Amino acid sequence: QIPASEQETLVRPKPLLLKLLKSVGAQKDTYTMKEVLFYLGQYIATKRLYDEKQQHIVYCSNDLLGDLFGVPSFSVKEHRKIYTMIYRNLVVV
Amino acid sequence: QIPASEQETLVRPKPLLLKLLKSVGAQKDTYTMKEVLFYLGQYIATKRLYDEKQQHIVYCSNDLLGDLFGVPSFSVKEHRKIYTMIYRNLVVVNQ
Amino acid sequence: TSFXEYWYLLL
Amino acid sequence: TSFXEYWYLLL
Repeated sequence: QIPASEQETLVRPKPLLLKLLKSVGAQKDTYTMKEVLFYLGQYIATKRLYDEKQQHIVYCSNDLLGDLFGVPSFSVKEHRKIYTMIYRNLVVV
Repeated sequence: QIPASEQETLVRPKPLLLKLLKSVGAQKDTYTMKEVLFYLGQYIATKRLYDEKQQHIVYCSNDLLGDLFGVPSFSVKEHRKIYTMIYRNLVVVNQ
Repeated sequence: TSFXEYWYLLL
Repeated sequence: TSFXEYWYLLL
């Protein structure tokens, strides 16, 4: 898991990520990293981007998320890569 | 707030609940309570049944979830009520 | 608060 | 394993 201390960081999502978060009802311009992770997980479930059989696989080549991360797909098991990909779309307050 | 002991309690979902779980990729007859809550949470998000503005509100009158819970809507804040509705739709193994 | 956090708090 | 558990294990 992402450490607790790394999730309490106050962050400002960049335009594209901000658009993504607000598309599932996120309200604000600033979030804790924890909140970003809540809404991003929610987003993926809501758009049904997870593979039905192997549900750690997220297919985003036809989604805003794929443009955001710049990959056709990724695995939720790749904790470091997701951390990195998320952080490219954030600025710390 | 399901206790740590209760999280790992093994359960067998009744037919309607099992149908719901399998509709979002669950593929067995026996689950822990934790797993049921995982898939159920996933289901609600996948079907977009939560109010976008106040996301504790779940609408389900025209959904399979409403049939098995027996309610037209509920709040995620109603922890006791949800547990009660979930336990009505499963049998605890060896009870 | 997201539906994901509310349900998380319910778990 | 559900996509909800995988992401939960990332959180």
